[PDB]
Amino acid sequence: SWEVGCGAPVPLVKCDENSPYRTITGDCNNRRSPALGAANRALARWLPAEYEDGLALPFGWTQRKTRNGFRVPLAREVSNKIVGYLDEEGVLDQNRSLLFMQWGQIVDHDLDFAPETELGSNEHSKTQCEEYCIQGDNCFPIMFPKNDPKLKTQGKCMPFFRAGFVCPTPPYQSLAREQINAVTSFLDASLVYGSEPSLASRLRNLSSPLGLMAVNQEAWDHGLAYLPFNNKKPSPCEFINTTARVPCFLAGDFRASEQILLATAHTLLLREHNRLARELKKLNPHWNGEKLYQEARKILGAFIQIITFRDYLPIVLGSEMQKWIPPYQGYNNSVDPRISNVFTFAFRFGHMEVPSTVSRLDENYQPWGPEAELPLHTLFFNTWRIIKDGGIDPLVRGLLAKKSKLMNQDKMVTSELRNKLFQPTHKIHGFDLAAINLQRCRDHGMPGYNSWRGFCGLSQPKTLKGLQTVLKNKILAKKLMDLYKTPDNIDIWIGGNAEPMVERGRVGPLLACLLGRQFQQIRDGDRFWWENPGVFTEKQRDSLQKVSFSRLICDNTHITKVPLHAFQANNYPHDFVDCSTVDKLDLSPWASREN
Ligand code: HEM
Ligand SMILES: *[C@@H]1O[C@H](CO)[C@@H](O)[C@H](O)[C@H]1NC(C)=O
Ligand SMILES: [Ca+2]
Repeated sequence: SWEVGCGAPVPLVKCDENSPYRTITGDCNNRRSPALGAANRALARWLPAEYEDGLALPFGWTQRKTRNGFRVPLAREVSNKIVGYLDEEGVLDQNRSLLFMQWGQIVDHDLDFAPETELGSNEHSKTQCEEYCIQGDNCFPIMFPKNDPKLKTQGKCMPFFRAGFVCPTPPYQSLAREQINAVTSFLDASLVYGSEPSLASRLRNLSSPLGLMAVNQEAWDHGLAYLPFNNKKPSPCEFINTTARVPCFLAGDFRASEQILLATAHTLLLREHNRLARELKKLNPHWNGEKLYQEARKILGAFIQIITFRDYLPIVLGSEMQKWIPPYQGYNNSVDPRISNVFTFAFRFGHMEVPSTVSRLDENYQPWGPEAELPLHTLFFNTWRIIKDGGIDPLVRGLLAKKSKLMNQDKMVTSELRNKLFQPTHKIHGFDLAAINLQRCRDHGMPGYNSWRGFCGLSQPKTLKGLQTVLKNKILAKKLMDLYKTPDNIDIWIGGNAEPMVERGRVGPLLACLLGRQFQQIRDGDRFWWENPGVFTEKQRDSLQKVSFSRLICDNTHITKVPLHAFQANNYPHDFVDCSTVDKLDLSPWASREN
């Protein structure tokens, strides 16, 4: 028994139970427990942290200190030897649109962030990790292995800075290190509205009470809006093209301009807010700034939940779907809504669903222009290709008409992300998201692959032959064995993803367990789950049941041809239909039954 919460950042918790709306921070969702699921708290531990020194040192930190008697392979080496591949041909998912990937990142960003430590934004110390490759205090560089091509063109490591952790932050050493979650655990649309009341207000268009979200004043998208620019210099988005000089956007989530399609989806979501809001005033003139804001917010959340839970989850989890997430029975205030530390790694499967290129398509779903298809790496923190190069519409057409990468055991993560990732305050397009997941796994004190197979009630292979059988691959298992020398040491990110898919899923059984549990927990433990009676009306819930991503495009872009089932592989024109024939969101039940 160590205590009941460790809090020095528990920065004003006065509870109003009496609300028809969520807080911004997530506080006061569980009334019996007010801080459960709020942002700025520790990620839940489903299993105890496993650090090198028991407390907060990652496995791999001290050269001579092993895990279960072996050295841990270098993140980058696992990435070269197992994660890499060259041939992009035949890697596409024939049953998933590119929107299946992108929705995944939307939801992941609504659910969790564990951002790098904040005890250094303008010091030597920062560039000391990029420049000198010195394992330090929160600097934990990713070292290149003997044979690595990057040694020839980049230096000795990739810079990497340990995730933040709760309570102290300037010097710490007493209980087990627990990483923070800076977003709300609830599927709430916090990526559109922010998780802090500070940021939540800054994004609002206060200058008039129409419950509108603050839009971009310097540019437009033919009559349609953009997110406002974040004006913080220096700017990663300005850095990628000094001539076009377009900054990153300002969203309720800071990751929004990471890659162009993320920024597109975010863009659609704000347009829905405002659309929704305006349709409301054209119903209710009585309402003031808040009631319109909050009431569209509330609708934005439910749509997020319905799309994720009705359209998205069933094709991630497949046969395992109703096993982990059975039909809803209502809010269970005994359920734990917090995101587990492990989930923030399990949902990284999405990393293998990302293809090497992104296309703009025109009105006929043909190759927009002479640069239709762009390599993914040029789109990190790329906001200029939207504003100065077409709007979001051809990219959205892409999202429908194009396919996600299918995860593949001999072809795991495209080199766009594996060799050419762009990171802010780093000058080069040369990072490795895989190596970085793996460093991160260890950073976060993740129990290895068998602790999680155990936790999921699954077999624990102890030998190569064991692993071949589970992974159903003789080759991969062997390389995993050579690198790790016990399946107890396999990093959860790589072992869960190496597993073969379940029937009509896109993850293997261990991930479906980790994912399934977590999504069940975010539905059941949520007082404001759209389907929890008391949140909307019999009638309000009947309109909601009509919302489709297809519709969201229709009413928020100048696209007018869309498929029914946005998430599967859809080819023009045999799978498309007009905006016309697509059930819209009938907003009447939100008409004030008051004068
Ligand atoms: C090109 C598209 C994507 C890019 C560029 C990208 C990039 C990144 C980066 C830079 C990080 C932080 C890594 C670290 O420092 O630990 C990250 C983390 C993460 N990624 Fe992605 N990612 C992409 C797509 C996706 C998809 C499709 C999913 C899910 C389906 C996903 C899920 C996650 C999650 C859950 C985290 C951890 C978030 C946290 O809790 O801190 N990503 N990704
Ligand atoms: C908010 O909306 C009003 C009315 O549509 C508009 O005039 C104003 O420019 C908007 N403000 C911002 C900051 O987006
Ligand atoms: Ca959230």
